[PDB]
Amino acid sequence: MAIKFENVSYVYSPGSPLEAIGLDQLNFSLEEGKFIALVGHTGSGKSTLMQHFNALLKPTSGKIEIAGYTITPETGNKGLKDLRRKVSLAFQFSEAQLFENTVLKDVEYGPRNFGFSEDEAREAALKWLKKVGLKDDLIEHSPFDLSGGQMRRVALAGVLAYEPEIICLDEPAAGLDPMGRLEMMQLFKDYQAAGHTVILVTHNMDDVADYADDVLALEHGRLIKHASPKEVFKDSEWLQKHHLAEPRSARFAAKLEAAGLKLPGQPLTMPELADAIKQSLKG
Amino acid sequence: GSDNIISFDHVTFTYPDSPRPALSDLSFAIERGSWTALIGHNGSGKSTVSKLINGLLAPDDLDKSSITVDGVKLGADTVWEVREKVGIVFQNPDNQFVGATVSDDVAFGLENRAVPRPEMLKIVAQAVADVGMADYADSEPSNLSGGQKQRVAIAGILAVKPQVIILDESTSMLDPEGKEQILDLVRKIKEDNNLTVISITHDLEEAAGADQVLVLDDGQLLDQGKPEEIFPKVEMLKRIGLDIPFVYRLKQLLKERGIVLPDEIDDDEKLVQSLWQLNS
Amino acid sequence: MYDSEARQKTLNLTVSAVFVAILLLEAFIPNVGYITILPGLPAITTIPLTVAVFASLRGPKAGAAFGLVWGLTSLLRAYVAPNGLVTILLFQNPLIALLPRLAAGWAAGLAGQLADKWEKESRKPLAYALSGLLASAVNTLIVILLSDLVYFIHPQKLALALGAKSGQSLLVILFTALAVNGILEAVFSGLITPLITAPLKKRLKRR
Amino acid sequence: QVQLVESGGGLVQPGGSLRLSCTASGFTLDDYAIGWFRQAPGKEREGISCISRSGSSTTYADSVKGRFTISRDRAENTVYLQMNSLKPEDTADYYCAATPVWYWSCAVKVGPYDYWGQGTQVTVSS
Amino acid sequence: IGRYLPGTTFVYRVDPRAKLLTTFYFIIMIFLANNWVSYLVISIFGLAYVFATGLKARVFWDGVKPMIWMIVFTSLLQTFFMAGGKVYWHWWIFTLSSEGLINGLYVFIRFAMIILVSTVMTVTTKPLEIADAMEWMLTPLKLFKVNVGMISLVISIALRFVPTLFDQTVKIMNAQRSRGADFNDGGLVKRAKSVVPMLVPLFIDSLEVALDLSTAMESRGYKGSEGRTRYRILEWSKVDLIPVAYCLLLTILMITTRKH
Ligand SMILES: CCCCCCCCCCCCO[C@@H]1O[C@H](CO)[C@@H](O[C@H]2O[C@H](CO)[C@@H](O)[C@H](O)[C@H]2O)[C@H](O)[C@H]1O
Ligand SMILES: CCCCCCCCCCCCO[C@@H]1O[C@H](CO)[C@@H](O[C@H]2O[C@H](CO)[C@@H](O)[C@H](O)[C@H]2O)[C@H](O)[C@H]1O
Ligand SMILES: CCCCCCCCCCCCO[C@@H]1O[C@H](CO)[C@@H](O[C@H]2O[C@H](CO)[C@@H](O)[C@H](O)[C@H]2O)[C@H](O)[C@H]1O
Ligand SMILES: CCCCCCCCCCCCO[C@@H]1O[C@H](CO)[C@@H](O[C@H]2O[C@H](CO)[C@@H](O)[C@H](O)[C@H]2O)[C@H](O)[C@H]1O
Repeated sequence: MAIKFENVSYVYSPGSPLEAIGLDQLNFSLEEGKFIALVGHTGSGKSTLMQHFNALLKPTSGKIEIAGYTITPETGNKGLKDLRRKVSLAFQFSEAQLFENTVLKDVEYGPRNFGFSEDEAREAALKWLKKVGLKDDLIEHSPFDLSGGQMRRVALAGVLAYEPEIICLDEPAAGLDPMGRLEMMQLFKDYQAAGHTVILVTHNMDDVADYADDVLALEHGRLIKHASPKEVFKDSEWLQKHHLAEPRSARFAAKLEAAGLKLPGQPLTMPELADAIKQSLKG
Repeated sequence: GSDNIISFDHVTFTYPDSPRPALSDLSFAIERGSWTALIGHNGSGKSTVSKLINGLLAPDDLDKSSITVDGVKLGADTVWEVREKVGIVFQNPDNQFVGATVSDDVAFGLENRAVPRPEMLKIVAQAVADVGMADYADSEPSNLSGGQKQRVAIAGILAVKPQVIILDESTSMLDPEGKEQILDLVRKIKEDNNLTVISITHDLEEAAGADQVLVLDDGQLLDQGKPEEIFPKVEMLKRIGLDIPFVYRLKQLLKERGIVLPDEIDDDEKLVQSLWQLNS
Repeated sequence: MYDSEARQKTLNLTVSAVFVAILLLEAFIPNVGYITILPGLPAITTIPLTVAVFASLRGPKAGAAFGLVWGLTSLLRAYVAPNGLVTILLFQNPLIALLPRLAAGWAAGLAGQLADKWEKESRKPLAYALSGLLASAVNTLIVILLSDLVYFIHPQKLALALGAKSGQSLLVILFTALAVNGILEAVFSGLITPLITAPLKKRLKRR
Repeated sequence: QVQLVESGGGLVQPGGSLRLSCTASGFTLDDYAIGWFRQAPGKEREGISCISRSGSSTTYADSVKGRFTISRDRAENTVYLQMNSLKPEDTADYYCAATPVWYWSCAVKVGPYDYWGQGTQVTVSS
Repeated sequence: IGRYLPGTTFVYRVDPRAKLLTTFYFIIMIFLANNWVSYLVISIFGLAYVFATGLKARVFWDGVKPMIWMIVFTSLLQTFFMAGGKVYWHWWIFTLSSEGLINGLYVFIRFAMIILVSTVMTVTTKPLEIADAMEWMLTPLKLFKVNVGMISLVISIALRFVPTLFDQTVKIMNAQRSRGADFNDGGLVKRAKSVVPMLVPLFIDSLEVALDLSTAMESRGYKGSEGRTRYRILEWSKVDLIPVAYCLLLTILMITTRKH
């Protein structure tokens, strides 16, 4: 169900290292089943915000309303076990999480901790393993016998197998070759289609244009804009004055338009761009 | 015969644990002074090539294979000679840092070569400067981004003046501006030193700019040629599992829209001019 | 397969460095695995487990050297940052801080040589468990035995001006605590070491 | 640390031979890989030979290969170049250059060498 | 990273070997002190050092604070001597030798002094410098079957990865909590269980680190320790005399004000 940050401000203790950045009067509310992109230049607050979904870092002001839970500055760590069964964080290079004697046991781990049975977790891990494209003969290997990509899929299964209503991914395609990243985004789009909400924290603007439905633009612990990809990528002036990137097809739109081509609409994707080129060529 | 620095000849390699070869009768050359790229999918034999070029991995039958770097034949007695010639930036930015600071980390290779210390001070200063790291001359790697640590690796590689720099998935874990930083810097180094770059990558943009692109499929050399020659062959690469650079994709899509553009167009600027000229 | 002894020698160097880094982390940082029943009394460290992983990995002489490093850490710490009374009373001595730890490391490497010698994959995790066991047991036993020769016989510990009788009774409370914690730690360290040693063999399939 | 001094050039008859000598002074050659180069009157500078700080590795250009032989004399802090079967084309200015950043190898390129001598002139004709 | 702050006062100009040796030797002298004159001597010399660096008080309360409670524990355990609680006669009794509270003020002293000088070593010396000093100290082991070169390298690499492996150690913990792992719930029974989801990651990580480092190092020509020049050196300087005057005086004042 919809996420809501009520004047959420997170501040690190004053007079402490500056590189760890806080959150300042955050005010936004995420939709119940869409695909949200967390964007921002290095030093923004993505990593920090993302932990609030998880109740890893509780805010200092305002309230967070996620799943059925309200996370106030006074929320304790006792009942978090049920919020994390609903709201799951997927950390970066998560193949580092892997630790069990079998792949399958490590995938089952999540379910077990969140209250699935022996048989319940075994079946819940065996499903998502197939969903992330792992061969069957690797279900009983050690996670440490596998390649980096395979390892990463096992890492992702284990955080999706208990099917959380909210998944917050942090750059889950780092190091994956062109096609593997496509597989990754396809799997996450399918999970979004199934009715869960997906918050994707990424540096690739093309991923946002191709897949995101909503965008949280974060800068110095402040929300600077909150809107769809078509709206955020609309102004090259604004981005340049905010050190934010554009989808490469949007740059090619701008190269053609600065080179005076009457490309219609805002092309963000390569298909939309090719279409607008076709429509601009005749008439 | 056209002045190749590196020549990979009949190399087969089976990872020790694995049952099958990771490379099978692979032969290729590297034109001196070029920037060629190696690309491939799943078969990922390229992940094995860098550590073979410099000696960390041997071939399987040293009687049937032969690698040659800058006229030196890679062998037992010449491993270190060859490593002076072929320098490698590696994938993980950390875990490549030996020194407790930038300057110490650049100094490492000079130390290995017994460079008198007063020379080293000058050399480490010049390299760390050439990569724009003088603000972080004394910084600790735990306080440096991955983009910086890839620069600092590049710098220490530079100080030993190698004849060829291999980027072995060197941008793969970096933020895209970091990919451009590292790419521009290695281009600047290559021009300013008349070097050769071997790029081992899955950044099709990175390989789009290469003078030469070799395609590796299941441990063999599927195809090889200029990017303008290789990347238009959409069907071949799709079957291997490879994608193609943005320009070749937009051209193909325009074709599916009916608009046909030539293969020789291989550039943002070239294409912009082409569509410009069509609308008039 | 080119300059193989250098490949292995340099890998020895790096493995040592990362294990020293982990050892410093465990010793000077209050790790999560550091479980204590009564705060300020002798606790169960994850450090014998670390010595045991590295001793199985590399060997008896190397494990002995790592044990000496462990004991040098405890000695430095005992003078510079005592966690409890058991450190101030016993581990400011170079005999009690260094020899038991060096002994445990050597023993754990000897135990790991077993799993080296057993071809069946299941029977290696057995011998790794022996090494975690010895790394906790030889340490705790020889600390008690040398605390007996050094400080029990002559209850002039400079710990306090405790009556020789009172000093002995205090040392008996201490050694009983050491024995009880050591049995717990011996089993904790004997269970967990195979869980670490076998994944490491896996992640080390090449070279 | 550049004070390099070539010597032993001069006039010699076609088919004769002569030995150039590259000496350091104020520093030791062993700290430097040493390359012999040769610039003809209207040509560009041409790397012709070279030796590693190890002294184990040597490179020659195809022009001089099999006629010239380079050598490190540790005792005398010099590197010698031995030119035999001198042909009219070998006539040029000869330079020795030094760089520290290689121990196990050496390259015959003008670029990497940091310290040069002032060149001794070798002329072969009759 | 022992929180080394850079500075320009003479403490930073002393060669790290002299500083390490003076911190060792100063500790030794804290041990051979008994009479009130000898404690006044160790305290005048040590607080002389401390006010001579120039760090005011706030650095030192941060260095001592974790101790002060175990300090007062070891202080009251010592003041009472054997008794945990001296029920009989609660307060002062004698005149010529006052009470035994003065004895536990020696534990306040000894703690303070070893702490103070230890932090002067920690705060005003580079971690690689401290390393290089310890390596120099080990150089006499060359006469045995030892190689102080690889020991120095090990110490350097280790200290360089200590903060890197610490961050990774934290990240693994948060990832596992995000899978719903609990790290403070039950008794030791399962609190022992909960470590494997943090321990197997860290070693797997560190083994990969070691593999990549050896791969790189050999890539850059690492043939061993013998035969290679050294970029970081340690030069004695005239400033270093000041510690000698510091130490010989402390010998002279201790040995002669010491018990005979
Ligand atoms: C509310 C209760 C639910 C709690 C949830 C529990 C989580 C699921 C636990 C299943 C097992 C996971 O923890 C597991 O521990 C056991 C015993 O240490 C190990 O098991 C392995 O080693 C042990 C001991 O070395 C051997 O006896 C055994 O033959 C082997 O399978 C696994 O390698 C480890 O991964
Ligand atoms: C004070 C802090 C200490 C930090 C550094 C200490 C960490 C050292 C870890 C152990 C060293 C690495 O492991 C080292 O390699 C091998 C074992 O494989 C042995 O190899 C050694 O054999 C004997 C030693 O008697 C010598 O003749 C030989 O020259 C030497 O290489 C060493 O005895 C061991 O020390
Ligand atoms: C008469 C026979 C011996 C009596 C029984 C055995 C008792 C053993 C005495 C304690 C240990 C001996 O320790 C050996 O000797 C010297 C003293 O010069 C030690 O010195 C060390 O021990 C003492 C004990 O706390 C400390 O006060 C000192 O600061 C420390 O450095 C050496 O580090 C060690 O090599
Ligand atoms: C031989 C010479 C040196 C030997 C000693 C080696 C000691 C190694 C410790 C290095 C610690 C790793 O890096 C460490 O990072 C963290 C946070 O970023 C800090 O420590 C952290 O844990 C402490 C433990 O009480 C918390 O109280 C604190 O809030 C937190 O910041 C340390 O102050 C810093 O040093």
